Amino acid sequence: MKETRYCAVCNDYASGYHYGVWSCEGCKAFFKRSIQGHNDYMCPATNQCTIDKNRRKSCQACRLRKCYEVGMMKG
Ligand SMILES: [Zn+2]
Ligand SMILES: [Zn+2]
Repeated sequence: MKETRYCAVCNDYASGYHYGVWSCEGCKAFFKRSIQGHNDYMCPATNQCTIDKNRRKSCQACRLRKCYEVGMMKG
């Protein structure tokens, strides 16, 4: 009936629509506190790396960027 979407940013079956995408719950909060580019965000490599687990204390910038990649909006 409808393709199953998931945490467009970093997890799995999103609890539902919040930003405008089937995004996560907790990691979703990270995005709320991180919206807007202006931020001292940065990855310990800035090279390449897939974002998944939360921890909200590791690839935080790739997460954010990925969140902006998701195409969300604080809402
Ligand atoms: Zn997530
Ligand atoms: Zn990274």
